[PDB]
Amino acid sequence: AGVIQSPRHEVTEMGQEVTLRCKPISGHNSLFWYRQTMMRGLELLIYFNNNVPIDDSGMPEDRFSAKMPNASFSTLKIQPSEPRDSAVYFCASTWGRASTDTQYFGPGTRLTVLEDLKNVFPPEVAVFEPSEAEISHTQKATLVCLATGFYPDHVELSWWVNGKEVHSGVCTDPQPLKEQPALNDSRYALSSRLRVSATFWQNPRNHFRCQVQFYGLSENDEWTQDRAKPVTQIVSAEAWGRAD
Amino acid sequence: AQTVTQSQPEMSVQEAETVTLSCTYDTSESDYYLFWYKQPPSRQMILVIRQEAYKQQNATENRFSVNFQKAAKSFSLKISDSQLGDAAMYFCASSGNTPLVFGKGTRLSVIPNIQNPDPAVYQLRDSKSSDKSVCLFTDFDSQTNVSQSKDSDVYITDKCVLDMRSMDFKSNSAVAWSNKFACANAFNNSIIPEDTFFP
Repeated sequence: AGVIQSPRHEVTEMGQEVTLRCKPISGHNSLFWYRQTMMRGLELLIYFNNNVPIDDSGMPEDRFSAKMPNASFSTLKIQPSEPRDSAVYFCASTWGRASTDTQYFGPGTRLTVLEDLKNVFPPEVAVFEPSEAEISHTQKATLVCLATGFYPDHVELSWWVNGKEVHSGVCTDPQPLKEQPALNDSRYALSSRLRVSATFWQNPRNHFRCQVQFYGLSENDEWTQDRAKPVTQIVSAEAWGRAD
Repeated sequence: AQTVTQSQPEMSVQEAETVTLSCTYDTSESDYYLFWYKQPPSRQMILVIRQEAYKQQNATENRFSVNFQKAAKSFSLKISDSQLGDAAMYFCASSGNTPLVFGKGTRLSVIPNIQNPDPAVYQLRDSKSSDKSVCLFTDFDSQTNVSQSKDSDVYITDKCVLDMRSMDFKSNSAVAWSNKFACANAFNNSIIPEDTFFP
């Protein structure tokens, strides 16, 4: 349908070669590569038209190369990668008949290049059942989820009520917290809330699950530590309804 | 000479009230386009509005409207009857020698109107433990400043507004936890409403 980017998340060690791939919209002829951070904003890197580069002045002097082998595929290689490469990389495409054509944006790839993988941890997920004072006082029931101790910040939290994903009545922190607020290595914590009516929580036939998708190491990566290798995984916590 | 300046980097608006997001530009080519892009927390870029240089200033009563001052090279974005779904980052963009030049953005936050505030600090307990605890500050008014922690071992999240999507209900919520700590003392560095409920 829209502009496709692969991968979506990437967590890798420095020195590795990072390959980002984009597929423009069918029929589109210009393709743009952007970068986003908080300090520099939306930064044009390079953009093509009919598979020919038009402006690559935004490309760094070293380690960044991009090419478009055919009309529906472009790549952007970072070799070798560095920690400062960590950003959200966007690919956009237009019809390519005018410089003023509307740009459609893909979902973007969040790339985190680490110094080393010694500090990577998956999250621990705990669900906290609604206060009975809150049920008594407001006739509503708030569930709280805590995803704690993960690094880096590549987590996606989601609530699943009765096997199906819900979005209403759910507020999760826009930004996580540093457990050690004075460390570059510091692992993160993240909280969520799912508030339902007292009637819905007190039905023991309702199933609540807090799901946290973590993005970490891959198959190619290696592990020289006697703790569980922090691969990409999904850590869940769940609770059943309680009438009393 | 293709610039886009969004000087106010953060903006707030009361729910259902009107906010104007500023943008000024400089260009060289007299044939340019102007854009507004919305970026929700998903990081997806969605085009809000799009204007052409040598066309009129619209006589449009849509919820998302534009104020185009070509002589002043200004390009406001007006949002009427603001909703909580409007809370996102907004980028003003130019289209000249470079097809798209972005401004540095404006984080717009939409304050929910809480008309039935029931400030309370509750204690929840773990489904599989019920010995590791959390404290939930909830249902306070939207002007309440809940601030971060001071202890190195107590963690306080900022407030979060949820929309139950039924009964037009909204509620603010902040979480605090610490393995050490009691709920009656968790948010006492934030100015708590006088009528806050401690069961």
